[PDB]
Formats: sequence, C-alpha cells, structure tokens
Amino acid sequence: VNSFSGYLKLTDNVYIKNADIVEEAKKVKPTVVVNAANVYLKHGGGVAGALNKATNNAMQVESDDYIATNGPLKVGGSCVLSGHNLAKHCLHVVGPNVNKGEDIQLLKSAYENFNQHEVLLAPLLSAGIFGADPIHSLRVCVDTVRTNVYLAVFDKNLYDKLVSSFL
Ligand SMILES: O=C(O)c1ccc2c(c1)CCO2
Repeated sequence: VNSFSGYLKLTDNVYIKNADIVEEAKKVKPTVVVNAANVYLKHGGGVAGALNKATNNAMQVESDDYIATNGPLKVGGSCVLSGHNLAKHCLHVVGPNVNKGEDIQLLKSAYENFNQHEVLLAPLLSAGIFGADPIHSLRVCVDTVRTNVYLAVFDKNLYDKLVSSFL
C-alpha cells in the first residue's frame, strides 16, 4: 500500500491522475519525483520550471553545481539529485525535445531510467513544451516502465483524452 490517492489504474504498474505534479509532490512527499529535465539542467519553464520554483531555486543551485562537476546529461539519460521540499530524491530525466529535432526513439531510453526506482511520481516525458505527442508518450511509458509509476497530467482536457484513447 502507498500514499497516492485518486489515480485511475491503467495497467498492473501504471496509474494516472489530473494533477499539478508540484501540488502532488508537496502532498505525498514521494521517494522519487521525476523532473522533465534538459541536458543542461536549466529549469526554466514547463515541469522543470514549476518544480524548481517550488524549491525556491534550490533545485537550480544544486543542478548548476552538478553540471559544473559532471558536464551535461545525455538525451535519454538521467541523474538523481535531491528532492528538496518536494520528495526524497528528484530523478532528472531528459526526454527528446521535438522542438530541438531530437530522435523520438530516445523516448524509450528516457523511460528506462524509471526502472531503477521501485515507485515514482512523474510527468509524461517529452510532452508539453518538449513537443511530443502525449498519447505516444503514455504508450511508451506503459510498454517500457515495469516499476510503479504514478503519472501527473497538468491539463484536464489532455488527461481525459489520454484515458479515453488508452488501449
Ligand atoms: O505538465 C506540464 O507540462 C506542466 C508545465 C508547466 C507547469 C506545470 C505543468 C505546473 C505549472 O507550470
């Protein structure tokens, strides 16, 4: 049994809810929240900008030190950093950004990072300002992630479409 509430069950291991991932993280304090990161961990807008704002910029400060030491992530890659006031840990995962021309096949590699964590609160990778089709992102998630994932879809309209169209 876990703390996650109000989710629709899609599969054995994937659950979905219309929710602000920031508000959900603040309520649950999950072991792992996933960030929709870029390779530079520049948390400007989208899920990343919202998570970082909720940490009062401490996520960005920590991320800048990580990059100064390690250099940029790979598209499809990840790193584990603090969850600050939102979670124990933040798994920063880089999905391909279609608005930069990145290979959508890297979306499966991105989701494979989730399998290193038993339970996660996450957004749909490469959705929103990363430009991918969220229906496709949900299909890749279900077909890739084997650990227990609780997905947070910001838009109510999109949430309803993801559920209605789910095979
Ligand atoms: O899920 C998203 O795409 C998303 C993007 C931006 C944003 C949020 C979610 C919360 C407030 O700011």
